[PDB]
Amino acid sequence: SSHKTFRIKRFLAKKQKQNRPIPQWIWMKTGNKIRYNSKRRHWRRTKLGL
Amino acid sequence: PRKIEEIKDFLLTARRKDAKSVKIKKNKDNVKFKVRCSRYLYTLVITDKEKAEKLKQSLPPGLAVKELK
Amino acid sequence: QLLKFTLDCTHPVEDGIMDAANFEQFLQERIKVNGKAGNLGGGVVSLERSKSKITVTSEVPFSKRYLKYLTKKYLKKNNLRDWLRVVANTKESYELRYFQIN
Amino acid sequence: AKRTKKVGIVGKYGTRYGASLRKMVKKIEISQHAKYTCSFCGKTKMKRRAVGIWHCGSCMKTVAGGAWTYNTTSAVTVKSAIRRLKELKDQ
RNA sequence: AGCCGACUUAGAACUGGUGCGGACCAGGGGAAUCCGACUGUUUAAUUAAAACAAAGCAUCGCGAAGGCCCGCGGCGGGUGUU
RNA sequence: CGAUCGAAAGGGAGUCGGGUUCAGAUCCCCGAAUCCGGAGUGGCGGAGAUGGGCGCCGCGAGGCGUCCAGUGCGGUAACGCGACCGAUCCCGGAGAAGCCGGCGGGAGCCCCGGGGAGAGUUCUCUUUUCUUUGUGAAGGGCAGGGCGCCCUGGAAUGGGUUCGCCCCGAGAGAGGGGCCCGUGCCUUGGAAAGCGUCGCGGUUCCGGCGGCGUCCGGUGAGCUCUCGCUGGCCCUUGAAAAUCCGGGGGAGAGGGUGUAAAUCUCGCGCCGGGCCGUACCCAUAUCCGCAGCAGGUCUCCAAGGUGAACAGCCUCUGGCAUGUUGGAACAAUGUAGGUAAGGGAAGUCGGCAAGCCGGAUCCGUAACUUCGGGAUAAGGAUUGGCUCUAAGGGCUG
Ligand SMILES: [Mg+2]
Ligand SMILES: [Mg+2]
Ligand SMILES: [Mg+2]
Ligand SMILES: [Mg+2]
Ligand SMILES: [Mg+2]
Ligand SMILES: [Mg+2]
Ligand SMILES: [Mg+2]
Ligand SMILES: [Mg+2]
Ligand SMILES: [Mg+2]
Ligand SMILES: [Mg+2]
Ligand SMILES: [Mg+2]
Ligand SMILES: [Mg+2]
Ligand SMILES: [Mg+2]
Ligand SMILES: [Mg+2]
Ligand SMILES: [Mg+2]
Ligand SMILES: [Mg+2]
Ligand SMILES: [Mg+2]
Ligand SMILES: [Mg+2]
Ligand SMILES: [Mg+2]
Ligand SMILES: [Mg+2]
Ligand SMILES: [Zn+2]
Repeated sequence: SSHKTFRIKRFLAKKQKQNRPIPQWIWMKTGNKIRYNSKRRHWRRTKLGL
Repeated sequence: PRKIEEIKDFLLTARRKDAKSVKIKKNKDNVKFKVRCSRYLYTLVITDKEKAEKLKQSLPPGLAVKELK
Repeated sequence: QLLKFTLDCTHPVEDGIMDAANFEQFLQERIKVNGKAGNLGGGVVSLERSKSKITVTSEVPFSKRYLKYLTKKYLKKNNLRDWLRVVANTKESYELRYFQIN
Repeated sequence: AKRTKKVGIVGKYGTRYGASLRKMVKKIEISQHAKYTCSFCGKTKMKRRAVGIWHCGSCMKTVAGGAWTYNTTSAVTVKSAIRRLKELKDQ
């Protein structure tokens, strides 16, 4: 809703910031196993709880 | 907004300390004198083209005049 | 209170695509007064024709846009509807200009 | 003209609830909605407001009365008995 | 006497290849039997009923340290602001 | 009278107009306001309040000195005027009230007759058809609406009066006033802005500059909203508190006749208003049903015609692309629609399904009954178009 509270909006802010892909330079590292971001979330598919 | 019926009270409202500006609107069958004070925009309505011109010289010199168009 | 209106079609006359005379006899046969079109409704509507300027006067209530309607009827009669355009420069007057493409 | 022959107030109930029940409730529904005379101002503007409450339109006087009538015969006799006992006690 | 305006109702004449609530909108009816008075409600996803409820009628308990009931327990609680 | 919590639909002071973005606006910009809180010196003005007597003087106009008064004033009244001291205490009001019916007023929308401006048709006709044609909050004035407000006067041959009601010697009619709401009109705002139309600029990056116009009327059992009056219903009587105000009391305070005092809900002047939410969807694709699922999910606005109608059908503003695809064929059997000679339920467990009837006007209407009904009982007749006639009203003298 548009009638958010501060803690809910801050939680949504963090979950917005975690929803970006991995930077390109991390898999040029030596001890690297990550191919992509597997913890990604789409707004239509996964409904974040709440 | 406030309307001043007489000419004599208009001079006191223009000579107030809080009079920011005075502006003259020249339309048909009417001359309008508007003093922007702190709270109200005081308007003097003159339907005499001779008295409008003499009052225009009779404004106080410390007040800022903006002849509108 | 006399009502006087002017219709100045200077531009189509100087271009030669239309002549003001054939417009003026079309007016003098085609203005209706009190439901009667022929014979000018008596001597109440007078029409003078200057050089590409037709002046009309009337002491009965005469609508100005009736002249616009009759002029657009004349342009449709002589296929000038897609070329000329009847506008009002000042009031009690009408102008024949062109469409402003290119 | 005369609209109904034997039903009065209870003609609003139509063809329901039983003839004897309608005949019972007819007396209550007449006396409940009738306007009584006022004992204080004399005007006939003593109208029921709720059960036990009768309000006068002119005098603005409201009286605790009966449920369907302004006065009950079970209380008029009590009023008489209390005034005779009041005279008896003081002699 | 003059000047103004709003929708209706009734009647008459004429008229169409008897068609005219021209589309749309829009009750089939009657004589009876059984049950439930009726209005209402009900098995969400097989049963809407004659089942339930209902007003009316009739019994039963109780005058408050009481009747009925709740609660592991309290000078506990509901009916009871009775 | 119980800490405290408990409503983004209850209560709850106070913001509106124009413009602006690729995406935000009662929040940004401009212009107009407004509410609350604050103040020693209280910033100013006004009110409190500057009056009378005596004795002199001055011709008088008036001037000094004493003795006092002065916490305002007007109206018969309803009450009014810009203020107009007062505490602990007490009383009262507002917040603060259901559902339904009828009527009246005011807006908005629709409707009709004209003037403009711009468009559409013009094969023939059409002074024709379409679009548009205005003013915020706050203040002041005036209409209009309401009054269970006041004064005179005393009424039956009873009157006044509504749609209905209802009112009156506890004072009707008839005259004269008073109050409340005034969302309507005018004015300040405010034409400077907005809109329509025409034309010039900036070669453009422009709240660019100009010329005109934004007008006059009439109507309505119209629809919606709102205000008000009156009535009906209840064995149903339809919230509380925060907060605010008025009154009754008169403990007190202030000054001795003035650079008057205490005090002020009057007019201005000064400062401030912190924290959180604000984008978008809101539903045959942004929510819940495993999904862009024919399901479900609370509200506001509500044009023209036909018509009783927020019914159905067509259209305007606005919107969309036929609902997770297209092309070509037109076989059966399907699904969804129809139509059928003659017969008319012979079909079937069973008139299942389908069909008949249907609106309105005119008559007409049984058995039975709890007298209310049954009842649109049943039964028939009429219905188009066009041209007329008659009847049903206000305004002015
Ligand atoms: Mg979902
Ligand atoms: Mg039998
Ligand atoms: Mg039943
Ligand atoms: Mg079931
Ligand atoms: Mg079923
Ligand atoms: Mg709270
Ligand atoms: Mg709230
Ligand atoms: Mg009277
Ligand atoms: Mg302008
Ligand atoms: Mg007092
Ligand atoms: Mg928004
Ligand atoms: Mg879809
Ligand atoms: Mg399709
Ligand atoms: Mg398609
Ligand atoms: Mg057949
Ligand atoms: Mg047949
Ligand atoms: Mg058979
Ligand atoms: Mg058989
Ligand atoms: Mg059937
Ligand atoms: Mg029957
Ligand atoms: Zn009384």
